[PDB]
Amino acid sequence: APPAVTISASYPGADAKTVQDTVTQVIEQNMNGIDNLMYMSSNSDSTGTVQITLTFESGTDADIAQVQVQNKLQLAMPLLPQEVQQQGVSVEKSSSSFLMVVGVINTDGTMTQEDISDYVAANMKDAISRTSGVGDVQLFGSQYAMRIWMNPNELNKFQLTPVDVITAIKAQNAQVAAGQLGGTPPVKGQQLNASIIAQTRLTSTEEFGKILLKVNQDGSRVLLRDVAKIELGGENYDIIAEFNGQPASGLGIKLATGANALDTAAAIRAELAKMEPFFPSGLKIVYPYDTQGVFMTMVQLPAGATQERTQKVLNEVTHYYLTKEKNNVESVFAVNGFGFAGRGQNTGIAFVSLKDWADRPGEENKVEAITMRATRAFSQIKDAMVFAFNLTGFDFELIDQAGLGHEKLTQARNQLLAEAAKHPDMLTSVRPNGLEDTPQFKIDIDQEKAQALGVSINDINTTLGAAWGGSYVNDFIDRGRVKKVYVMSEAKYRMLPDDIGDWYVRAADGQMVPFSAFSSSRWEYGSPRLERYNGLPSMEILGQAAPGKSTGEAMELMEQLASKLPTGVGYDWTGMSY
Amino acid sequence: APPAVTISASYPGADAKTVQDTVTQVIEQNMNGIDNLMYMSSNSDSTGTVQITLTFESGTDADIAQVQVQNKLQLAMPLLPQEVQQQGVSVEKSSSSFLMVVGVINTDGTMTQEDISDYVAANMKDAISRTSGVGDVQLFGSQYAMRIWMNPNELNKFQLTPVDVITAIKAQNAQVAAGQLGGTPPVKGQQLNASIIAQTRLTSTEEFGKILLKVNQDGSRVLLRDVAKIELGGENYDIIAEFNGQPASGLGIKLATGANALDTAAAIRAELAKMEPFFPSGLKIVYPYDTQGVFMTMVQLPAGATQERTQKVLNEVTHYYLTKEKNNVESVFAVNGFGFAGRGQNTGIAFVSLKDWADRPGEENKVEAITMRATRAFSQIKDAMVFAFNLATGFDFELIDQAGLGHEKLTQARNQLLAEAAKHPDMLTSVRPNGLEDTPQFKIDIDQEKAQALGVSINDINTTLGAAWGGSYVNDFIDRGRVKKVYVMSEAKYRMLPDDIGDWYVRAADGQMVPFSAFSSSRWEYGSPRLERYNGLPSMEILGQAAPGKSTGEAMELMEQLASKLPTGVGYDWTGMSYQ
Amino acid sequence: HHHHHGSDLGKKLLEAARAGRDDEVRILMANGADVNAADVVGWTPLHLAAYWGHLEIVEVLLKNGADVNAYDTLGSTPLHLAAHFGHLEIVEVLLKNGADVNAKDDNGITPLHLAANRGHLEIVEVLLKYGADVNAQDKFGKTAFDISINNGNEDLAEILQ
Repeated sequence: APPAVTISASYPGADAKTVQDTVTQVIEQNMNGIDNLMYMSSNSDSTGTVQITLTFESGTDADIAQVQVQNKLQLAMPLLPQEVQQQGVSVEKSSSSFLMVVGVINTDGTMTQEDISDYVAANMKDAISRTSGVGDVQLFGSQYAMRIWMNPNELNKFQLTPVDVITAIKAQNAQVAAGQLGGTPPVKGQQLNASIIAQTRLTSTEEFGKILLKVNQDGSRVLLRDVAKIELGGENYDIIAEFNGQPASGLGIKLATGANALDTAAAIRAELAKMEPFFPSGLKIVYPYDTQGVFMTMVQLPAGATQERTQKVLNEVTHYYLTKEKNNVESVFAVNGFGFAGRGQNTGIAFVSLKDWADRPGEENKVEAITMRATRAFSQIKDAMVFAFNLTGFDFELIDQAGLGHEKLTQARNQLLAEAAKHPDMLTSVRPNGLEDTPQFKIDIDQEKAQALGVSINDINTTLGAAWGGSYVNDFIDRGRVKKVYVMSEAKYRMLPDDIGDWYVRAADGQMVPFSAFSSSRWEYGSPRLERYNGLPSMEILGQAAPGKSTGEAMELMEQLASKLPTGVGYDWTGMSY
Repeated sequence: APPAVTISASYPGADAKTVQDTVTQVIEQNMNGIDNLMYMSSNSDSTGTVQITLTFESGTDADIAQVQVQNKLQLAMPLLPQEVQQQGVSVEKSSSSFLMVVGVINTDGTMTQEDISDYVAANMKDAISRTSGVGDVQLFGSQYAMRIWMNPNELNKFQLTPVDVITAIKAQNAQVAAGQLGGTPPVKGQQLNASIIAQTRLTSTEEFGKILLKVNQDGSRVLLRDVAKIELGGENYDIIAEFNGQPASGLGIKLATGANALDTAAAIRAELAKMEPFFPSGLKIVYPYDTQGVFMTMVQLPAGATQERTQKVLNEVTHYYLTKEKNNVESVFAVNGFGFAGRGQNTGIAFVSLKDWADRPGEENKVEAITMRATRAFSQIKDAMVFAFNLATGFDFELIDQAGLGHEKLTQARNQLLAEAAKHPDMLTSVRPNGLEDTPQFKIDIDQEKAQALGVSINDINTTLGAAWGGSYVNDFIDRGRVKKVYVMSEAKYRMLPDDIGDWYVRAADGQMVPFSAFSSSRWEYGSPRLERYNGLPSMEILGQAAPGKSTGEAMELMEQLASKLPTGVGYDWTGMSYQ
Repeated sequence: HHHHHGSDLGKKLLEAARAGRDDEVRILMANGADVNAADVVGWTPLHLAAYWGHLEIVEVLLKNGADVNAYDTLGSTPLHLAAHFGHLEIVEVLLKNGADVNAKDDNGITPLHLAANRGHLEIVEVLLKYGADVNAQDKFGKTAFDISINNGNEDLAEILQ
């Protein structure tokens, strides 16, 4: 297979364009001078995530490819936003499919899904990630951070903002290098040498809750807990898993390019065996997907679908396997928020493990027939693509060659898809691989009104972003382990458009100014996932030859339709069609 | 030749010494514990550029060499100025000479040189630079940036400075992560989920123009277009090219160490064939130098020479090939501002392409006789080294400051050696420095005591000076879908003469506008526009040849004798062709 | 004018109007689809057609009783969208069918403000032709003329006088 190296980065609270124009384009522009690169593709998403895939000529040494990529990325790192740099950028040389899933459940229902995920993140994932052959490890859930859930009513009552909160956290959750008594070079006759210990990271919600934000003129104290709820909770809330319908987390493990499948899996089990004796009570490992006695089901809903609606679809999938197929299926491990493609609120995946072969006699109880029957049962689910598969027609990129921009490229894409649909004798299921534009809330900050009021634009933008998007402030120590601190609005003050107006910013003169005084807003459409191909804006189109036609005939026709598109729109073949 | 890794960096508005002392030295101090390294050299230039070259033993694996240099570089990266890190430090493993040049012209005359260079940078370069076997790609021109050309009279009129301009650009040309309505974790039952879109990068001169710098007490607005001209314009203006005397840009392409020339050249042409159908009208590729049928002409004037003077010499060169040699010469692609030396305002190069073998019968019309005749015709051009050659028993000598003597003493020692070597025509021909002479520089002293008494901050002084007279990369914007840079700088006419210094005002803490003349003094002095280092010490490279039928070994033996009489603390070494 | 959100033919109509599927719009209307079904942001099929430039769908919807002055959840109308996005023919059809030329959204912004800001001069002329209040002020006190000065659009300033 051509080896591929993946760069991943994140920007908390960023929309797709923001990610693309501050991160993705910057990396791409700097991926020069790397040997044997066949092509590069990227997605920039409204989850705040970018993935850049660099695919190398067959025969390329994946180690050299990875090192060359990492080194260019290193020279580009100072060009990226500080918020992106501080999340950690990763570079992996991995297969894109899973080798295995390590599930973790709590048999005594002592621990919620969130607890279990933190336990895995904080106690298991690093040692697995260091096991030789392990290319990529996905946590099905999130590590805890310290979560400061801000209340805008209480902030405004005390004439405070998220900026004051972030400032206080950085000042009061600090790890200070303070020197030594009797330090070198010392005076003659010194008797005592001892470290000076000053501020140290906080370790608990109790300690965060008593951060001192201010002292009122009257002498009363405003503590962080007087304007926020303080709790441990995920760095993010996007991925939730279940094992046979019960709360779970786990690790999805991808094989390092060129490593040995069987050796790596055994190294993994051996590492798990070291951890088990120290689990808290109730906690237990399950094995829901070991790579013909397994398969996957993909769930892909339209952009716009929420966590609740993806979950309803996954509940249908899971139910089918635990009822209609309960004689063949041993388990289902289902993940809401991550799928084939990676991360989104509109996607899911179910890993299905079958009973022993010898106990599924009959060709109707073998994987091929089970997957076919499942796809057929799920083919009627509304506004979802749901199918079961183990783990070919064409792979086309439409390309913006002339700075046309997203809206025009979408119109060209639609023109091509309409033309393709008039040739059903030659092309079947010609479709975009990506996502459709969805409504977004465009808010305009009035620079004039802000200046007239003495309200700083940086205080406005921090207030907006930190409250509605979240902001990674600094690190703390949870039960001995370095983890993140995040500030964000408590959920109920960031749900609806009118909530924008309840957030106040402090002017230079000390007055509190509501957001409504200096902003206006409207609905518009934009992209939840912007694609690029060899550094240019792109839209991936999949399809296949119609029955009784060669792939090459299907491709020749696509090329002909492509030659009639608006000026500045090109194309290229990738993946299986390269 | 042995494999070379090159580190390049850039510091806009920096003089040679600033580059050397804040970038070059800091990097060089980490270049040890690298396997198979023979030697290291560097140039730090008053173009704000550094290039360090690390040369490895024959047979060194260039991938490993590049990795090891880079790994040492990473130690210096956080110590480098932010202005340098943000330009993108490069580490390349290329041949030092060009494989080919791709030229670009517009046959309708509907694009300027500047427009063409932007098109090439924005639509063509990156794909070529990612092509396997491409070691280094040199743009002959500059990508557009958004240029804010400030007017100091208008700034002072509104009590503003370049610091206020830069601040406002950062605030109002911004790309804001603003979260979501109804995002996770939601109130359960939430149906609405939408990204919040707040400020986004500006895309046009119109949008930059309306940046709001301040609201007067009377309610009137000062916009950025009230204090600056706003246009698209090069990141820099130092490299200008022509093709048969018409406006052009291009890419000079060097081969990655050990890559196949035929295969790489073909992959370049396949990439260019993908681009061609999307060209705007009139745009066309030409091929002015394919590596014989070609040669180059180096043009090197003395330091101090302006763009206009280098252009005159380049015109004489181009004029010669298009008139005297018109039956042999198919094309000339001339570049003002870039030469064998690298980038500089006193340097240029011409790439010449000959007509087919079969339309030049006679030994007098073959490359060697053509270059010989050209070199002869150019030999009498005054104050310029101009020669023509395609692509031996010279020597390559490094005079080294081994005792902290400093630049001025090193130059005195160099001159001493050169004078001595001149009195030996019987063994030594044409002993000369490879570098540049010192030139006048404007030394300005900021009076700290006056600055403090007036309440004018040192950072505001330094930003006003540097941004106005040097240019400052503020942040990025999006031009027709592509991330590009934004620069602030004085409009040309306010940064041309010494007296202009005093028309720039800085705002004090109490709101008073203070001219630069209140807290500064200046004088003329000399300094170097190009500081050289060899194995991490200050150096001056000296070239020459063995006299007719003397061995290079005998010539070198003489230079070693002459070198042993120089002042204490001056040493030497052999590099390049002389190293083995 | 704030139409409530939710149904199966309604949802198909919202999607068809958005994608420009003229035939399907026609079929759905004949099968009783609510012409003023709204999505979660208050957009009706007329909003969608106007935003995305689908003239014939705009005509079909109005002929079947679409609320020409439908408000989204921030007070914006189909005329706002068509004026903002440069859809001249749509602007004419809407105004011809009783669109409120001076409708203000929640920010006090009117269709003339939007057309002015994007420099869509023929739209500006048509809106003024239909009675648009040339002196209408948004929440910040700004008129179309103030917009033309801030943007430096001399042609627009000319039209406004």
